[PDB]
Amino acid sequence: SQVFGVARIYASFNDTFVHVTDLSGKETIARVTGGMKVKADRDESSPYAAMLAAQDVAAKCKEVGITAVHVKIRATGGTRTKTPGPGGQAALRALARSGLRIGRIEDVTPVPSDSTRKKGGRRGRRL
Amino acid sequence: LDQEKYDRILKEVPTYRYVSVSVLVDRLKIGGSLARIALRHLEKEGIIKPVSKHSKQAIYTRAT
Amino acid sequence: TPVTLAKVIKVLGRTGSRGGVTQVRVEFLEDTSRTIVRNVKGPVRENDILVLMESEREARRLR
Amino acid sequence: FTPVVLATPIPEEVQQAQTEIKLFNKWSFEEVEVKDASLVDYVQVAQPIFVAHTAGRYANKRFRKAQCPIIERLTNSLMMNGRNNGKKLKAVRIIKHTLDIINVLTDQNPIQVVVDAITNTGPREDTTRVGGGGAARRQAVDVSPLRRVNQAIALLTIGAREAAFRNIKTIAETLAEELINAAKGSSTSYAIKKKDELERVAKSNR
RNA sequence: AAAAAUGUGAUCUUGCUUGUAAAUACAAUUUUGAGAGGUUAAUAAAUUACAAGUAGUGCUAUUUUUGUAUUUAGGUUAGCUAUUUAGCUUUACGU
Repeated sequence: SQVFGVARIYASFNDTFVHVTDLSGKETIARVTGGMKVKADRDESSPYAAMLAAQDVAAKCKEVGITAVHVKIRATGGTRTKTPGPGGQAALRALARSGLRIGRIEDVTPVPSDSTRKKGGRRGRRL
Repeated sequence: LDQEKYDRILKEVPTYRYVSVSVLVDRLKIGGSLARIALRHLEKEGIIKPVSKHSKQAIYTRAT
Repeated sequence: TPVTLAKVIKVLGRTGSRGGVTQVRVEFLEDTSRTIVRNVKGPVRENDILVLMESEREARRLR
Repeated sequence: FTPVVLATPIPEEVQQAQTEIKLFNKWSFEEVEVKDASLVDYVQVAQPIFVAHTAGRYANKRFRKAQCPIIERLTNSLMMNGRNNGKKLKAVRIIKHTLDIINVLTDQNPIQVVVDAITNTGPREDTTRVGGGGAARRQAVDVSPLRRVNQAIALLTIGAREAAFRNIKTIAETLAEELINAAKGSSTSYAIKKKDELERVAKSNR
């Protein structure tokens, strides 16, 4: 006896997203970016913005009757890092703190099979 | 010093339990110089019964 | 306001830059065999009954 | 009950008072105890001072600060504000006052309400300066209870001091105006308006 | 507002659509140092208050015995923080 919205988190760097949808996700619901819960504008990726941010995800999920939740983590990804930033950790523990249930966890970080030539230039990024 | 400062004093300072001179400038407000006087006066069976020492503190109190 | 009074067993190793922190096990006096490993701030010994309203954060070793 | 009849009448008032009995024969330290578990062990109730002074070899041994009579780690603090600095006999001619202005105002066992301004006045959930960087967090950690009471006396002395300070009130009437309202603590005092203000800077950082 | 009691197509008093008569005082430090050309654009709050359209209810409603009066009064926001049952500022919004 429960329903399941899908998470749809992500934290590079300098920002992070708690972003609920349906389990299909052609529709969406309460999306929360970092800067939003911090106007320093400095630390937009903070172990905290995420923290008070996730709690928006169970305010506007424990609003439109999302009991419970399955949960996705994405890096940048791409070319980039594939080393999850702060975010995703603090979220993954604040989301458990907000009554929410949890189910099926897994990365999605977009991996390439090579090719797109990475930025910087040969001799590199450098201070 | 006029005559609703001593009879506000004596009808208020028999069963009035904790007293001093910081007690008559915060409750009866003006004076202190005078006050250690219309307290101590007498000491008629109906003013203050003390556990007061020297000069430097005069910590007085209840006849009963 | 729930207070859980936890007894210190094993004083462990010194920490912090300035030595302001010991580490600390603790045996929960009032649920013995639980034996969590928090931190504290003091000049400690074994047997300093220790006071926590935060049951539990279990803590990790701070420069 | 037997007056010694020695020329030198060395009292029959301070002979029936302290023969029948031990302890400072104004306050009886005699069915007065401590009500918390933590600050037993680290706050002497009393080895007998029959006055409120021991040489005092309390800091060599890293602990005995403990063994130290509460009343005489108090007179101990006051010891300041710098100008007095040194004066213990002004600081016992002041706390030998304090214990009469608690007994007189409440009607208590005042040497107990002296002890209940200890455990209540202690900051438990306290911070520390993690170093940490240019800015970091005061990892929030509950002092031993050792330290606690170091603060529980330390606090109380920095707010009943400004109260004589351009003040009609002679620390004897602000100290007992702090401990009665600091045990009921209240917040008309200064500990339970910093103690709480350190809990309350920690509960976040944490 | 405590008492009666004359009544007014039998009697009293809970707001809803309008549009206007008016209070936030200012002075003094401080703004470039005397002396005003632009408290520029912005602007008003809903407050006492009264009448249309009356879900109310027939809309205004008196004489005369009380106590100096007896009636009831006193308290209310906004911002930081990992001290989140707590710490920190305190009616800001270019000053």
